[PDB]
Amino acid sequence: SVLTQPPSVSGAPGQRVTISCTGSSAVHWYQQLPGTAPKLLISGNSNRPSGVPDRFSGSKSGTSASLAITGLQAEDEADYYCQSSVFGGGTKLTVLGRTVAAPSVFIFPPSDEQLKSGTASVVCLLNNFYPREAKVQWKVDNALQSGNSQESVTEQDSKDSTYSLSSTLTLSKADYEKHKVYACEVTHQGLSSPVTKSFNRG
Amino acid sequence: QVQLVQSGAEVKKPGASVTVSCQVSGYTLTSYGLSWVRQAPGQGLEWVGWINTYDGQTKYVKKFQGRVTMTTHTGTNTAYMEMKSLRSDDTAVYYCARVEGVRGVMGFHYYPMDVWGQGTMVTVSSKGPSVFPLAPAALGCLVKDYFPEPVTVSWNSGALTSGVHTFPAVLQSSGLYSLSSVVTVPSSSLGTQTYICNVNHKPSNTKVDKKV
Amino acid sequence: VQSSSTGKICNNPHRILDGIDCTLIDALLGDPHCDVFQNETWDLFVERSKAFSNCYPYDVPDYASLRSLVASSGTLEFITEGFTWTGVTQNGGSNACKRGPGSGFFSRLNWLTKSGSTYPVLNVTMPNNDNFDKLYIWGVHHPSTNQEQTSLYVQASGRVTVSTRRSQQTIIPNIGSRPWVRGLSSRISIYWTIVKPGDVLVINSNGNLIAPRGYFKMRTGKSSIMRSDAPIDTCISECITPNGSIPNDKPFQNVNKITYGACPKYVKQNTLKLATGMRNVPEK
Amino acid sequence: YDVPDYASLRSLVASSGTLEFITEGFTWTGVTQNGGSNACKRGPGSGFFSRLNWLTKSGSTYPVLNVTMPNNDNFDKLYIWGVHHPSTNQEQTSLYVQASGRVTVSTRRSQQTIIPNIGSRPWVRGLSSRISIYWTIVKPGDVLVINSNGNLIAPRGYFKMRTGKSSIMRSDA
Amino acid sequence: GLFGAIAGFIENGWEGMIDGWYGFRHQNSEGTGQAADLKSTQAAIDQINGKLNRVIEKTNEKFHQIEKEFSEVEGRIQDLEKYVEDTKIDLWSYNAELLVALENQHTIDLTDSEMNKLFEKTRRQLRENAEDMGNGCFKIYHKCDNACIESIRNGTYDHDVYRDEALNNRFQ
Ligand SMILES: *[C@@H]1O[C@H](CO)[C@@H](O[C@@H]2O[C@H](CO)[C@@H](O[C@@H]3O[C@H](CO[C@H]4O[C@H](CO[C@H]5O[C@H](CO)[C@@H](O)[C@H](O)[C@@H]5O[C@H]5O[C@H](CO)[C@@H](O)[C@H](O)[C@@H]5O)[C@@H](O)[C@H](O[C@H]5O[C@H](CO)[C@@H](O)[C@H](O)[C@@H]5O)[C@@H]4O)[C@@H](O)[C@H](O[C@H]4O[C@H](CO)[C@@H](O)[C@H](O)[C@@H]4O)[C@@H]3O)[C@H](O)[C@H]2NC(C)=O)[C@H](O)[C@H]1NC(C)=O
Ligand SMILES: *[C@@H]1O[C@H](CO)[C@@H](O[C@@H]2O[C@H](CO)[C@@H](O[C@@H]3O[C@H](CO[C@H]4O[C@H](CO)[C@@H](O)[C@H](O)[C@@H]4O)[C@@H](O)[C@H](O[C@H]4O[C@H](CO)[C@@H](O)[C@H](O)[C@@H]4O)[C@@H]3O)[C@H](O)[C@H]2NC(C)=O)[C@H](O)[C@H]1NC(C)=O
Ligand SMILES: *[C@@H]1O[C@H](CO)[C@@H](O[C@@H]2O[C@H](CO)[C@@H](O[C@@H]3O[C@H](CO[C@H]4O[C@H](CO)[C@@H](O)[C@H](O)[C@@H]4O)[C@@H](O)[C@H](O[C@H]4O[C@H](CO)[C@@H](O)[C@H](O)[C@@H]4O)[C@@H]3O)[C@H](O)[C@H]2NC(C)=O)[C@H](O)[C@H]1NC(C)=O
Ligand SMILES: *[C@@H]1O[C@H](CO)[C@@H](O)[C@H](O)[C@H]1NC(C)=O
Ligand SMILES: *[C@@H]1O[C@H](CO)[C@@H](O)[C@H](O)[C@H]1NC(C)=O
Ligand SMILES: *[C@@H]1O[C@H](CO)[C@@H](O)[C@H](O)[C@H]1NC(C)=O
Repeated sequence: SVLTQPPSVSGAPGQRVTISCTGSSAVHWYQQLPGTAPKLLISGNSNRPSGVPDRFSGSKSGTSASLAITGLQAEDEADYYCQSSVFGGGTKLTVLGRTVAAPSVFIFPPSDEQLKSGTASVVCLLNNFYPREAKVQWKVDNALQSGNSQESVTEQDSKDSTYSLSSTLTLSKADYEKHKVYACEVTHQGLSSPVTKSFNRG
Repeated sequence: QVQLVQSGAEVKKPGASVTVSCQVSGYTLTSYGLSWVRQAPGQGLEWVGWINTYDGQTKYVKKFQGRVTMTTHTGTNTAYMEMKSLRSDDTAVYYCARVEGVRGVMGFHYYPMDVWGQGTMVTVSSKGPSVFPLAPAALGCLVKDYFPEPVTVSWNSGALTSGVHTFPAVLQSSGLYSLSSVVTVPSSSLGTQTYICNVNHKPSNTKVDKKV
Repeated sequence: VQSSSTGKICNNPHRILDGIDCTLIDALLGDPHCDVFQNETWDLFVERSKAFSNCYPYDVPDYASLRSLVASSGTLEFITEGFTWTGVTQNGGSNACKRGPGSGFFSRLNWLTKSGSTYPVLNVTMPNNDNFDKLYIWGVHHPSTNQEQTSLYVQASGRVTVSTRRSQQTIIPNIGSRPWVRGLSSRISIYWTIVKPGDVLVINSNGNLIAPRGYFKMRTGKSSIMRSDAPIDTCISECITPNGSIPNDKPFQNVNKITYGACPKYVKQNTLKLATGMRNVPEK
Repeated sequence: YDVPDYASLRSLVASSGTLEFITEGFTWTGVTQNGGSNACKRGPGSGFFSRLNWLTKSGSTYPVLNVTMPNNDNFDKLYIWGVHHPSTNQEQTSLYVQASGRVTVSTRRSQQTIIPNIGSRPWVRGLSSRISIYWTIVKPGDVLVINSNGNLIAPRGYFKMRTGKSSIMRSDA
Repeated sequence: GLFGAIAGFIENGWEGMIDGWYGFRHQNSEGTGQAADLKSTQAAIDQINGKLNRVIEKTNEKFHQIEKEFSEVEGRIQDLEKYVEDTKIDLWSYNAELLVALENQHTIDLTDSEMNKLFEKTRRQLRENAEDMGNGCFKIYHKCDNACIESIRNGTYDHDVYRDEALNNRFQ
């Protein structure tokens, strides 16, 4: 009975949040604040437990349950799971700030010790880019790249209130020496035109 | 008040066995069933199994059949989960959670886990974090291939605090974690001097100080 | 043989009373967290394993008989009678039984203590001029220390005699230390008396009386009690087991030997095939 | 001796299927332990039941004994205790300074109090007095409190209760 | 299987028979044909449709009973309650087992009986014009077209109008 739900809902404090678990077969909703044990917040399928604010609500259609958080704030933002045994994938709740900025792209070539390991992973960095929705594509001798780029984004800065992404891809030494030039461009929401930065092993 | 106090952190070795205890307080252990739930570090909750207090019948995930045993001590209101033949991927926080049904039904089919324990970090592995320089502006350290997640990175421990971004670690096909820590530097300072990153890994007890 | 269950208890056609955190005896006595079960009626009282007591530590000699008869009656309808207790302090309370913010007690029991500096020989009577049995729940307070005994009841050793024309029942309270329960080493012993129509109840006590506040209206019918953690559901089913409601189309069942309603007979066999066709001889 | 509800004790002991006895540390302060009698001759001298402790007054006083043992094990504990009914008031006050003792044995859930009686009874092995045998089952996580001011035949420990295929049969085969 | 018809001299069930339980397959000059006998099938079905309501009319309605699960250990009364419930369970389990076995045996004998009854009825219609081949099939010793076969199945077969030809064919 695989449970699924839409991950990584990002939003500012004080508005709607909807998470959707589609049971493939009693679904309960748990909140795990960072560095804390999970807490039950939706019993039954729409019922709230003692001490959980009326802001949280649940709704069941024929086979799809949805958790709605209203007027969310710092403590309402956590990782949320549906349970039916099986848990859901987990959807992270992050705070969002209203400041827009352009990505700053940096490319760092792989280290020599990294090379002699054979896993010549190379990383592209995008600093202070906004908003969250910014896919980033690697160029392999001007060819499509997929299945090897791992992306990791830092949460909102305390004062800058922006995002920073690092995308690393690793490949075997037998084939790393065969490409020799790579790029990392952003399909930025703010910036229609991708920013290209290339580097040749020379 | 109702509380489930769990044991301390266990640091084991692959192939051994571990035992986690959950002391219940504020109610009678036999009035509720108890589910055990694993959370690998950053990999979402995973249901391990369920003990029916008051009659001792268990239910395990097929993944854990044979190598997990749940028991109870009614005298001390304690419940034990013992995992035999430990593996590296079992490194996780284990939670005991209270479920309601014990008589007539298996509770976890119909009831939630209303009360949770604080969790015990059973880490069965160790791997040192390989540090690589990052120079092209910006500069940093790439921490790679360490199994136990908690790893901190500083820059002289008091020097660089602004512009440093510690990207959350990521999984791998190997099962090891890797992150990066990069700071922006003035274009003048990059060539004049280089900064040093200190990568601290408590479970591996490894502290590597590396410049750029 | 019906060997599977839905896991839920259908709420029709029988009147199902889910007892949340309350046992039948706690709801009978008037445990504060059981106050929602006042005057309730049921065809089946479903008693949950999570049920607990949160009032004065008590004890029912012949607990099973009282539970059985209260369940069979099928109602908690309580009629307050005018009991005249002269020379004693009524509505005694305790901090082990916290009703609201302050101290309290069982809502259906009256803890009588000395008034001023004396505790007279209480001698009260209520006749049964109705055409139904009356159930009277009374108690005896066992103190932990002689100082507490004489501070609540001036007599060094009280006794409580509750009697009718046909039968009598006397209790001598004991003074002793007991396991700590919710802050107290003292106890209440719960006793009951059924007063038949045309009979009289006489309560004569010189100490340690937990008097009744009235009577429970006894009834006869199809009512019972069941221990089950199965959830209640909105559906129709005539046969209820602790495992939930089961269909009764099959003549036999293997789900549970505890049953309520029009249920199949319980058997040890998990399957019994009845031939509904001829003997099967395929080709070749 | 005499067992009120003898059949129930016999049935439950037989069903348990074991006589394994664990001695517990019971602290009886201000009383004389290991009382004996010539009706129960262990060896050449006087004796008593090996699993019971006959407590009498020490010096010239018999205090209100108040002892406790918790059950921190995961099995039921069977406690066999007794009440000594003396034949004469002189014997009562010579063994227990109180003119009328009582014995209350209780747990969190239930209690059981006995008032010893003083009376003459049929001569049996030289005695007109009796012992009444009572039992208490202490479930795991429970506590046993014994409060007595006289006429207590205290337990020396508990019998380990078990569940199984055990029974008892009357047969001369 | 008391009569030896089903799993006996018939030797085989017809998986192509879906119209009924019992029926005929005929081969003549026109060609092979098949039909089902509704009367025998209905007789067997009627004798099988109940067969359990006739012994256990309905579920008895029980509301308040003794306790059957106990937490603590009392002694005599708990032992008596357990003994009573165990005795009742054993007796009803035996009743269920014996009833199922008896009903299954009777159902098998019943269906075999209906098969044999159909066979004997068909033989009695075909007085001297047919011979039992021993495998549940009749050899009819005259021109028997589709109307003849349906008359046999119908029950209005007239053995007299074929008797001369049938005797001439059999005994030469
Ligand atoms: C409908 O609901 C009912 C009620 O929930 C279901 O009935 C239950 O069904 C399950 C599954 O079949 C049974 O579990 C199986 O148990 C066997 C062993 O059975 C024997 O022991 C049982 C437990 O005894 C403990 O608990 C009772 C009650 O508390 C107590 O009196 C005992 O003394 C004992 O107490 C000890 O343990 C407690 C808890 O740890 C401690 O607190 C205590 O201090 C003691 O240490 C007992 O119930 C059982 O059955 C008796 O009663 C039933 C009536 O239901 C009757 O039918 C029997 O004839 C007995 O009279 C036995 O005495 C166990 O071996 C099984 O384990 C299987 O699986 C594991 C792996 O998972 C394997 O390792 C095993 O080899 C085996 O394959 C299984 O756990 C359960 O016993 C049973 N009854 C109850 C009350 O739960 C019913 O199944 C439901 N039906 C449907 C269709 O939904
Ligand atoms: C006859 O003999 C019996 C048995 O020995 C005695 O009964 C004991 O009485 C004492 C009080 O005199 C009881 O002590 C109290 O126990 C309470 C329960 O504690 C249990 O549970 C807590 C968890 O909530 C555990 O931490 C604890 O270890 C126990 O397992 C305590 O809550 C009480 O604490 C309060 O009082 C103390 C006094 O200093 C304060 O310091 C505390 O902060 C708090 O306010 C208290 O400790 C004991 O539990 C009784 N035991 C039993 C088995 O009943 C009789 O007193 C004795 N009578 C005579 C006349 O001799
Ligand atoms: C209240 O009332 C009861 C009932 O009347 C009294 O109980 C009797 O008490 C006397 C003692 O005071 C008992 O007498 C003793 O009986 C013993 C048993 O004897 C029986 O068995 C022997 C066989 O072994 C037979 O020969 C005999 O006939 C009896 O059938 C005797 O063994 C005792 O003998 C010893 O003492 C005498 C005293 O002189 C010596 O001479 C002997 O050598 C020997 O040392 C003695 O005779 C009597 O048995 C009791 N009867 C019952 C029914 O119990 C209570 O005493 C009384 N109490 C009060 C306070 O009034
Ligand atoms: C219960 O019913 C009686 C009469 O049937 C009535 O006098 C009393 O007020 C009722 N109490 C509650 C709490 O409903
Ligand atoms: C009986 O067994 C207990 C422990 O099981 C032991 O302490 C004791 O000495 C034994 N006594 C005898 C007489 O075997
Ligand atoms: C069968 O017999 C009935 C009654 O004798 C007759 O009405 C019918 O025509 C016959 N033929 C059929 C049904 O083919």
